[PDB]
Amino acid sequence: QGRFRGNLSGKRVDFSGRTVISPDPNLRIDEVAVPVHVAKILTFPEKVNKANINFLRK
Amino acid sequence: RITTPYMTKYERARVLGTRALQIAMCAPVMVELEGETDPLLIAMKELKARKIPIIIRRYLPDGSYEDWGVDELIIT
Amino acid sequence: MIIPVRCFTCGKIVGNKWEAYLGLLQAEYTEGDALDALGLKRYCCRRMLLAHVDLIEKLLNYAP
Amino acid sequence: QPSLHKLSIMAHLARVKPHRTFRFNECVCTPYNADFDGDEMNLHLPQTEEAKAEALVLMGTKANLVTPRNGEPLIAAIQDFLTGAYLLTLKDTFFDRAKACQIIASILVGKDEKIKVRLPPPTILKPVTLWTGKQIFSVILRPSDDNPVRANLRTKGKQYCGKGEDLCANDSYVTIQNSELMSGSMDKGTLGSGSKNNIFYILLRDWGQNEAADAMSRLARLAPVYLSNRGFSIGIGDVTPGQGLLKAKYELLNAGYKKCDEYIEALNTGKLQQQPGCTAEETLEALILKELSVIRDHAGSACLRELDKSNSPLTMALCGSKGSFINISQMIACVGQQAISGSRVPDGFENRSLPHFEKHSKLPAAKGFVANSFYSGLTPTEFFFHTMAGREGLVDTAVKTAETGYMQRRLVKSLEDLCSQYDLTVRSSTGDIIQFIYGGDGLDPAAMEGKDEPLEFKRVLDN
Amino acid sequence: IVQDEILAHRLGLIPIHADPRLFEYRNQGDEEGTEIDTLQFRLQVRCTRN
Amino acid sequence: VEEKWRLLPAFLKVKGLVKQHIDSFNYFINVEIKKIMKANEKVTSDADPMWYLKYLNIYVGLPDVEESFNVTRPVSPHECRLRDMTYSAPITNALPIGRMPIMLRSSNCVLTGKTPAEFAKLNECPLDPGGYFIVKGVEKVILIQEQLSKNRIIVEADRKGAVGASVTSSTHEKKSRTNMAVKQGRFYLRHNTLSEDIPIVIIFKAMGVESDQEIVQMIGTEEHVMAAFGPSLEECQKAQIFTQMQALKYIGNKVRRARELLASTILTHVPVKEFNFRAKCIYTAVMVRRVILADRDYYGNKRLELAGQLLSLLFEDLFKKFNSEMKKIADQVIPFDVVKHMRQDQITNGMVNAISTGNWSLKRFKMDRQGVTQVLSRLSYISALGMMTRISSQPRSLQPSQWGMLCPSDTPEGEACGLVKNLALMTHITTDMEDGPIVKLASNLGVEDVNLLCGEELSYPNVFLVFLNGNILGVIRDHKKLVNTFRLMRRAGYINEFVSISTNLTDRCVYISSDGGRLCRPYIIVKKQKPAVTNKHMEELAQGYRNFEDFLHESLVEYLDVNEENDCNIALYEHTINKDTTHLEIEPFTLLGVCAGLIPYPHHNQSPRNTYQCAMGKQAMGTIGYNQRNRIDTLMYLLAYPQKPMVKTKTIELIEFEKLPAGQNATVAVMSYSGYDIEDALVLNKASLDRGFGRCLVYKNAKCTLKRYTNQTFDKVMGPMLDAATRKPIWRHEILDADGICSPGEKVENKQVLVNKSMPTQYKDVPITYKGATDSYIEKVMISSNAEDAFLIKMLLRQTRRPEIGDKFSSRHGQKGVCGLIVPQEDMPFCDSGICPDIIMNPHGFPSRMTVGKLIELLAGKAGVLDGRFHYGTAFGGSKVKDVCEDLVRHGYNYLGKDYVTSGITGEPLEAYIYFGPVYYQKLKHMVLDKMHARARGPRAVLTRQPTEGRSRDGGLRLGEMERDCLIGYGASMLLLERLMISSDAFEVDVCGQCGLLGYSGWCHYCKSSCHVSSLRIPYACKLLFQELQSMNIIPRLKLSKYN
Amino acid sequence: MIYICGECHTENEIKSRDPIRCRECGYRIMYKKRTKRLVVFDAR
Amino acid sequence: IAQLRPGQEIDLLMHCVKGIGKDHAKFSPVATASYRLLPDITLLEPVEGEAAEELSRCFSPGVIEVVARVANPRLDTFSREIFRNEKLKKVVRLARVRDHYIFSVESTGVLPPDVLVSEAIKVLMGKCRRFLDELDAV
Amino acid sequence: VNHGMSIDRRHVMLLSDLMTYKGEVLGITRFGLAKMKESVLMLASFEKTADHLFDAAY
RNA sequence: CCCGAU
Ligand SMILES: [Mg+2]
Ligand SMILES: [Zn+2]
Ligand SMILES: [Zn+2]
Ligand SMILES: [Zn+2]
Repeated sequence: QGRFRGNLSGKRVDFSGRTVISPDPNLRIDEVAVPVHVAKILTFPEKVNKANINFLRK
Repeated sequence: RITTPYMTKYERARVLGTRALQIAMCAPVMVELEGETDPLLIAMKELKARKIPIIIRRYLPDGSYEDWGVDELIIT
Repeated sequence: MIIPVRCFTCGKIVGNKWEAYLGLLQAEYTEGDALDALGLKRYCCRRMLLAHVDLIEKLLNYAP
Repeated sequence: QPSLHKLSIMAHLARVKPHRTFRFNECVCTPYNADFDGDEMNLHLPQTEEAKAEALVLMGTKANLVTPRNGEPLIAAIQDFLTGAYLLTLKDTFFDRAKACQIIASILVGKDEKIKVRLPPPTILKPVTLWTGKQIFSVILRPSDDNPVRANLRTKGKQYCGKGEDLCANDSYVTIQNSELMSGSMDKGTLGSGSKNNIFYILLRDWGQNEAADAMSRLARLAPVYLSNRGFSIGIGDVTPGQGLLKAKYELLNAGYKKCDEYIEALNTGKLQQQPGCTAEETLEALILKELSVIRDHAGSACLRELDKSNSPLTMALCGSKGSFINISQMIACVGQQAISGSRVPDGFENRSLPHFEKHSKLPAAKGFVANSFYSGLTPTEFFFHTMAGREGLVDTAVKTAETGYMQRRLVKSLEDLCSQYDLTVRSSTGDIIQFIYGGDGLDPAAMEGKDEPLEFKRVLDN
Repeated sequence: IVQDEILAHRLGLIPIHADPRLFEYRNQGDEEGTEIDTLQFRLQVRCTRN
Repeated sequence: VEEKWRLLPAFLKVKGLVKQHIDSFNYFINVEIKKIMKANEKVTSDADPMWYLKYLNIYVGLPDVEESFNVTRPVSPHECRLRDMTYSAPITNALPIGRMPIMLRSSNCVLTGKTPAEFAKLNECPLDPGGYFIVKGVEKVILIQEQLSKNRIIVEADRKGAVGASVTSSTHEKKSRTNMAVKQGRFYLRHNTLSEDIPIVIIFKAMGVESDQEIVQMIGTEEHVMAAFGPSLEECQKAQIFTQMQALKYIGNKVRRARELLASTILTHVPVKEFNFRAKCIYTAVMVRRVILADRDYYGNKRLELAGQLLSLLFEDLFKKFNSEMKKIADQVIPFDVVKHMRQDQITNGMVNAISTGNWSLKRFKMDRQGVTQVLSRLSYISALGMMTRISSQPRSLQPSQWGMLCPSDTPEGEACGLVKNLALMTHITTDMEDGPIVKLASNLGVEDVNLLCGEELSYPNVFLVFLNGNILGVIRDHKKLVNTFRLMRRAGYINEFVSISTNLTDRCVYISSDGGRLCRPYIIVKKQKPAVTNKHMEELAQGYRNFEDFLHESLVEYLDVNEENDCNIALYEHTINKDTTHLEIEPFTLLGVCAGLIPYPHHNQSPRNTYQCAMGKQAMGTIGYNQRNRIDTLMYLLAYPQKPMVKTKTIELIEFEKLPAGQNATVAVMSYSGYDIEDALVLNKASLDRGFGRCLVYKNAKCTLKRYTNQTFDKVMGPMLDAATRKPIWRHEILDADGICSPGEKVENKQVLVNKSMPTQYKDVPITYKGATDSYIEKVMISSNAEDAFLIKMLLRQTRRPEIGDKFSSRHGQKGVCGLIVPQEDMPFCDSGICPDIIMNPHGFPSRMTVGKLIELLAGKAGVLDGRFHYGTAFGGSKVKDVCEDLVRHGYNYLGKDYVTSGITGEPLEAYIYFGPVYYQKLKHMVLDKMHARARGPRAVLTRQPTEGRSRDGGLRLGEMERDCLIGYGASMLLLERLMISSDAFEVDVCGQCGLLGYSGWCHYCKSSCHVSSLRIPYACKLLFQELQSMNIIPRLKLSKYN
Repeated sequence: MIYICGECHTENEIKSRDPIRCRECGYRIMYKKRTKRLVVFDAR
Repeated sequence: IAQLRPGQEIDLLMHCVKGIGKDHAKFSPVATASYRLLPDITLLEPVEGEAAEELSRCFSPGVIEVVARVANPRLDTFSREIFRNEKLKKVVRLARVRDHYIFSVESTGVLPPDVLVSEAIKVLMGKCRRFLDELDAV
Repeated sequence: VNHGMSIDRRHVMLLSDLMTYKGEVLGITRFGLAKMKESVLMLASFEKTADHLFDAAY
């Protein structure tokens, strides 16, 4: 519980979720199906770099 | 000249690590890209075309170093 | 609670066969051939009457 | 969340689906040690672009197909896919161009929809023309015409014929030439996790890792489409002993009990010879166990001889999808002596295991032997001793993880700051050398082939 | 004492003798109905003692 | 020989399940409050010795409640559950003392005796166990603790044969542990008051037996190993010239931190002495006798302390605190009810606070038992009844002495894999009794002590020494006559039925136990090979012309505890009776509990698969009581259309589980389908879920109370703030209803306000809003006063959830499974008669788990519905397969149940037959709406500025230090900086170059010169480490360097 | 403001800062009357 | 629909819509609409002399005639009881005709079942004319 | 290999060679870490966080 | 702290 073993090494983390898992064989081995409601919450800061300008505008 | 001439998986990760973050800050792109908007997908197109403006500084642990261009390495 | 008005598997209308079933069990009719009198051929629509418990006459007591 | 090895965190590409569950392919569930019985697992999302590449390259599933203890592949088929592809590559199946183009065209979605899928020419032509099952499994390894994969593999299998290389009628000997399954049926040992000669390991080493992940994501799409239209199903007909078991088990339970009645009587009434381990009443029990394990394995062999083919727990045991031949003997014929920590069950009462037996009884079925199988149902004393031996499984997993969690912690809190430097030496954080080359040869255990050798030259030359 | 949705679900499973292909589908959300798409029913039961 | 099962529904009407909680409390009310007054009369003071307060009796009345001066109205227990009160009755010239809570269905509760018609007007369910107090609104059970026995000579193996008797003072003031150790071949008498391990012959000469000839005669007259007592100690006693009795009290008189004639009474207590120590010496000598002749987990040693035995540990202490403070008042105001009425606070808020916070914090008995009470789990019916028969420990492996007393398969897994047990069906914990007629028959039957020569009680075979409750009561030459005569006497009924005489022949001690707390159980007596039931008796019990207690006095059924079961030859069935049978077994399915026993065919599964269900049976989601709509509990799960199971057991009828079931029974078809059923997952169809297969009803509960303060201002519930129109806020006060409390029958979105609780500081409103994720409809809103009348208001939020992907179903055999896929009905393998399945189950759950009992439920169910019959699959019996299989043939089905299907998708028939039938699938309370969670960026904790813990507090899940090593072993360096500094604690701090220390903002206060101060980048938790290290005298003096 | 008794089920118009007792009872569990608005439900 | 006790109300309007059965199963026009291939049972060997009435009770009741003649095969539920006999299982192969099935439509009562089937064919034809007009656009 | 559980020798060739490279066999306990590592916070994040931080301030 | 999930 102290700061070493639980606040400096094992620290809680933003942009992170947790659900129950269920199978899906129709994905490739490299892909996880993420729910919509979670994917609308967890966000990735994608900076604007002349190739995702029209994509981020859209 | 004495280390391994194979690009390790830790060097491919960081070269793709920082060439993604460079190209996500409007770096000049070297591969005349074809609609890829993920900056990471551009960087693997940079690696396979072997055009990355990055030189790996390999540290032998005594303190001496040995440079290696990413053009001058054998990727997998 | 109350009788589900469909079978869960096929969906035969079975909600209208409860008091017609209880009217049969009030007579001599055995638990088996009571459901053959109501036209319940397959067993999946037969368990909707057989395995059903009727809490709704019991909850009503505690609901003034 | 109980992260036990390197493979519990793995990166994944993310496709936004329509539900609130984390759904992944079931081949990657043994690295997570994750069944779908209500298990939850966390999903972190790295923010910087440098930490996005460090997930994709280092921790991607296409990179960590192979555990770093052995070099074995951990991501491979589990359960139904194994018993799907065994039932498909079994020698008896034959598909016509009706079903053949239906099973094959299941493998055409999601990076696979743009290939001219080449059905191989059929292996029967004249009287009726129809494909064989193994010829459709070859479409998994090489669907297109311009695919560069030529997989090669020759190995033994489960229920191996013993004599004969590949020509015996048992047909448990795999030979793949140029990604065409030529003979044999796909066991667990040729498709599952833990064997260094399954195809997904062979496709990994010889042909890159994209072709191994594609051929594994092809089989996960193909093998349920065959199995859901073939209908593999278990029933109680698959557990009932035939006529031959009952007259075999009845004599084995009698002739196994006449001797144990005499071996007990040869001890106390008179003089019994002694094994060199200990005195009497200790080697008596070790000679009891020999005659009771004679019973459960001859009746376990009496069961397996009469058990007809296409039996569902037998088919799930031939390919190693779920449950060995021990479980079939326990379900059908007879479950053997229930042992508590390596012995017969100890007397919790005075000189007696349960107050139903007599005092100082060393009899079978009084110190833990169960005679009835799970089909005929255990009896109350027999059900108790099976519970007593069953709880030692449950109790020990509570206490082992209370210790190996600590032993994981002490190990990694000393061993974390070592890395093989660029001049091949392995040093501590303080610069001090632990090893001069890592492990003598400087070789990955992960990439290491079986026998702790990087090549296994017989396989490469034939490839 | 029957809950609201479970009542509203049990009103759903009751079949209705008005044949389709006299009516059309419901185009928009359109919760008001247009008497060419819908078919309204009323249920007013209030029990007392006799 | 045919019908003897009938004794079990007659035993359960008397003293079987949750009646051992009740009788134990009914003993505590009707006896134990009148045995504490006899211990605590005569309140006397020294400042005036001419008055006296003397209690005559305590009566504990009926439960009442006052809301004003003298209304004194009674209460139903389902009013205390709503108004958050505590269901309690007054304690009582004839004046009140305090109030003590009453467990339901007790002798002074309201609910006893009354018909189901009268249970309605009291708003209580008749199928409700009782045995739980209602304290402060919640309902608490006192869990049954198991302790080891009292005054027991236990011979352990610390180093070599140490024996310690943990004597418990009958005068309950203390509990001492006078163990006996062996050091380098010499015996000692280590205590916690002794400063030295003193040799035992020092004690023996201190105990009055001064000579050394007597001591060996005590220990061993037959010498063979008891001669090796000789050169151990009596030489070691004699090696220092210390033969004297008074001088050997003197060595005790030094180390005990003439004065030790008294302090040898606090050593081996319960052996009584009136300064005639002869009885004490033999008990010490027998303790030495064991060692020279030389099971901690064996259930003759485990006595159980019930809810009424455990409250008497409290109330005796709370009466004493009430008693001694009368002395503190009478010694204050003399240099008397009117200075006592404010000590009605003492018992009432003492007793209640011990049950709600589960803490007996009793310094008077030095015990600090934590977590004695637990809130009842009202998840299903049997999750309530599975709490009433529950035993908490103080080993993990199953012992065979738990045969017939405890359930072998009902246990948790995890921390408590064998430490939280469950009582079986046909058990009975005993209560205490008097020891009068036990001693009076012992001294007639033949015993003699304190006159016998030391030598007698020794290796001679005819010296079985009688022990009662741990105190020696003489020796008998013939053990058999004593064990047999007491046993005939007990059967005749002269001695109490519960007392047990057991004999250990290894050490010749017979053991008469009248302890109270012993686990007991009934058996059918077998005199010669013919049993005693005689069938005709099983027929009397049929009409009722006889009761289970008539079997006892007719000497036909005997109660046996675990200790007596060492001496018996229990036959399981009729057909296993032998030449020496002794007792027989009533009904052998009673060795299973009430959470197992629910399982059909538990004797066909692998045993670690029944144990998985005993956890999941409590987690089932079904109906709770007939008053389930009037209960406002914090989380109540209800099924829409429950169904009684098609394959019932026999324990289901005694519990009346089918009267209020849990789970439907769906026509499964075990086959592999579509590959979305791999790891225990199972495919449902989107027609049964549209037809109402297992619609949920999750009922939350939000509440508020409006207290009047000491400021004499109070809380307001002012209505909605209409803005620009009568219309309420944008959605915020939309459901308020203008009386404050929201309206019942209306939906609540996220962040919508339920009440406007406004608080005085002047009014700051504290609006009680409904968070949720999905919407919820108000069903009831209750308005009441609590005990301190402060207008409590309780909501009740409906929510129905059809079970979608993620929702865990189990299968009544521990084969649980998340519902992986929901196909449409037309894509699903219909059989010939039209029946498409509901729940396609994977067949790989079977050959590794070996749950063959599931495969028969698809047979016993399928024959069951086709005949209009409920097939009994009990434990160790029930309907066999050879008669079920020939019932499918009459209805034109396959005699194994494997029905020919044709596939739904392709239209061609399936290559193999598919097993098919109805099995009882119970939905259980792990639905993914309660567990879906994601945290983008939300609240951080106030101290360490990391994301908070919990989903109720918007989460953030701990990337633990075990997952740190996984991220180390991948070699991902820049990930770990991103994952443990960037997106957890992204802090910015300023230190200075010289004297390097944390200086705030632009300059460092130490050395004010402001020039060297250069900002760092650090996690905040590391900055909080430096700043709390520097708080103590450790100073991390950072020495920076620029980035190279 | 109209509330319904515990078991008497008589509509008792109380006001604020009033004890929650009942006409023709003394019982203090007073539920509230159902709402008056059109509540739309979905038969799915 | 529901049960009541005195003093309790149910007041509600309803709205009915035209819905496909795959949207929600309450729109399903048919209880069961399954089909099954017509069985045909061929005695390879002539059976007579009390084995015929043995084979009578083995099958479904109406299916057989008693020598043994397979009188009317359409009424056979596939119990598959022959393989329990150990003697007649070599005698008769049981089979089902592939291009001769037996439909069994039982409507809930919205439309009469002879108009359910003629509507069921009518929307399959409409499902393919919906696609054939897509190719005419392209 | 007695418990099944195959493992590369190159892992055990590293664990042994760490365990015995400073003179004597240094078992991986709390005590063996003090004789293996010089840095404090790596010892302080392990067991005995109190003594290891005060002693390295002394 | 209990409980429960894995
Ligand atoms: Mg799991
Ligand atoms: Zn149906
Ligand atoms: Zn400074
Ligand atoms: Zn009233």
